[PDB]
Order: sequence, then structure tokens, then C-alpha cells
Amino acid sequence: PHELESQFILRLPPEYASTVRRAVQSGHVNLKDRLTIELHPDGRHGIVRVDRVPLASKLVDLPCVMESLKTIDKKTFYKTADICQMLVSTEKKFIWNHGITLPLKNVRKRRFRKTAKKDVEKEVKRLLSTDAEAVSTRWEIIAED
Amino acid sequence: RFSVAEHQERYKEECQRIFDLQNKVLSSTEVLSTTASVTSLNSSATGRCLKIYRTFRDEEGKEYVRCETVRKPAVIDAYVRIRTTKDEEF
Repeated sequence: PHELESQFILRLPPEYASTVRRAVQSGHVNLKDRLTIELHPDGRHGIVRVDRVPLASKLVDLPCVMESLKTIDKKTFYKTADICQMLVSTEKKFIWNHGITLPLKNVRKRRFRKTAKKDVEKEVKRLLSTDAEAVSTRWEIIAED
Repeated sequence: RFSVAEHQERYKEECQRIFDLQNKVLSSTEVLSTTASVTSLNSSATGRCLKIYRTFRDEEGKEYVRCETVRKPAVIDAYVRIRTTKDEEF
């Protein structure tokens, strides 16, 4: 079978980003030893090790949706993947408010409609599971208590 | 007031202005500074919370009762909707 590739964005500190950029544009496999990525079983925490120097990482959710688009002739572009996550290196904490481009900053606070995002229903499932053990149930209006 | 041209003209001008504003916002390389004010809904229209006393049996012999109060109006809506459905599901 085929599994859709999972692309994300890695943001590094600027000096470490310059060393990683120079090593990527060089193209040797020396970069492979220099740059490693360890993702912790939290799922939202990691180490990125640049030149064997550990950096602390968080995998965050991006407010917009990006899409990688490949081309062969620079006139027709084929969508390859959807990007929604970024492993910035240096819950509410795992949500990024700003977008990657300069015009999009705090797109979540200002340029987003506040219809809703998501949590409430997982709590409902847990509540129904707890309800299953009930013989006498008591529920009321409740005021300023 | 002459919809024939008044409605068509005003709607077209509004659409063009919206398109121009969207293009300008997209084209800005201006850096913005690092939740916007919104109306805060009450705990539902009725301003009520959902409670649930409930009986179970512990190991050996016991009959403890748990009263649990749900103050999340989102959990409320989804919870009640199943009962009302299961009440009609008989």
C-alpha cells in the first residue's frame, strides 16, 4: 500500500539555523551525523541535536494550513502533503498563534473568525461512561452557589 | 433605489473593494507584533449547570452514591441529547 508522507516544519535558533542551512546546501552525508531528531513519548516534546549540541523542542499546531506543491515545469503544481505542525527549537502551550509568513502574525487572535476550534466531547464520552453506573440520579438548575 | 442598476452597481463596487483589501492584506510584508475581544456566552440560555447523583456497588458489600456536577455547557448539550434520544429510542 501507499502511506501519505508526513511533512512538518523545523524552526531552529538563528545561528544553528545558519549552520544547518550551510550543511544542507553543501550536500554531504556529514550533515546526517551532525543533525539528529529525538521525539519524546509525550508527542509534543523533543530534542534536536545540531552538531551534537542538544536543543529543546516543542511540536506545535499551526493556525493556518500549508500545502507543499511540487512542480516540474513551474507552471503546473501538484499538491504533495498538508503541513500543520512545527518543531520549534530553542494543550494551549502546543498551539502556535502566529503564522509562518510575515503578513500572518497572531492570525488566530485577529484574522480568524471565532466560530470555535474544539475536548468538550471527549469529556462527554467520559461522563456517559461514568453515568452507566447509576440507579438514582439527581440534577438541578443551580444559581449563585 | 433603482435596483436595476443601484443594486448591481453597489454590490459590484463592494465586491471589488473587498477583493482589493484581501490582496493588500496578503501582500503585506509588514511585521505584526506578537484572544481578540468576543461576546462571552452565559452557561447556556437558561444559565444552568448539569448535576448527576448515581449509585454503584463496591467490592465485598457497599452501596456508595456519587454526585457529579458538570459546569461545561458543551458537555451538557452532548450529554442530554443522548438521553433525550435514548428516551425516544425505547
